[PDB]
Amino acid sequence: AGNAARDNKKTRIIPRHLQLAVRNDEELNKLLGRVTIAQGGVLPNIQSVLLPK
Amino acid sequence: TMQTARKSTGGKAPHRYRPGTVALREIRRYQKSTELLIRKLPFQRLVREIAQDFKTDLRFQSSAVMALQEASEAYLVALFEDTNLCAIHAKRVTIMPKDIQLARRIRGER
Repeated sequence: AGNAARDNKKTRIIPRHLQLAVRNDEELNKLLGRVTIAQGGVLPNIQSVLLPK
Repeated sequence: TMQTARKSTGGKAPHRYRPGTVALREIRRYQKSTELLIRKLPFQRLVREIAQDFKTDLRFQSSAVMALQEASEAYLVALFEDTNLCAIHAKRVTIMPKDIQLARRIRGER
């Protein structure tokens, strides 16, 4: 979470940082797989077929 | 100019973007933010309607409504992720009710 805070250039950890931290880890995602974090959002992900030409 | 026999041939010389661009840019805009997407007051009135059919004369804490909205939107965003995967699997790009029904069928939600 502190690493995500440094990446977002913010001093205080917000729930976005916790969401990014947990889901970028392969094992923390499986631990909290049935858990939704408030004000967390989702990871930026666009499918390949959906991209323009 | 005095060429009378076999003359010299040479020596003469609103804006509207394409469909799909704003959509992808809107996708990027909402994937970066985490603000709630369904408005608070219509959602709060809808939940009050649903609760009246379960027990009469009920009061809700404002935090209870916000928690209901958080879990509802997260469920719907995750469902549309599975729905989009189903539509792409069918060699399509457009989501359809058959995609949501297929997603909820695989989840076991009957």
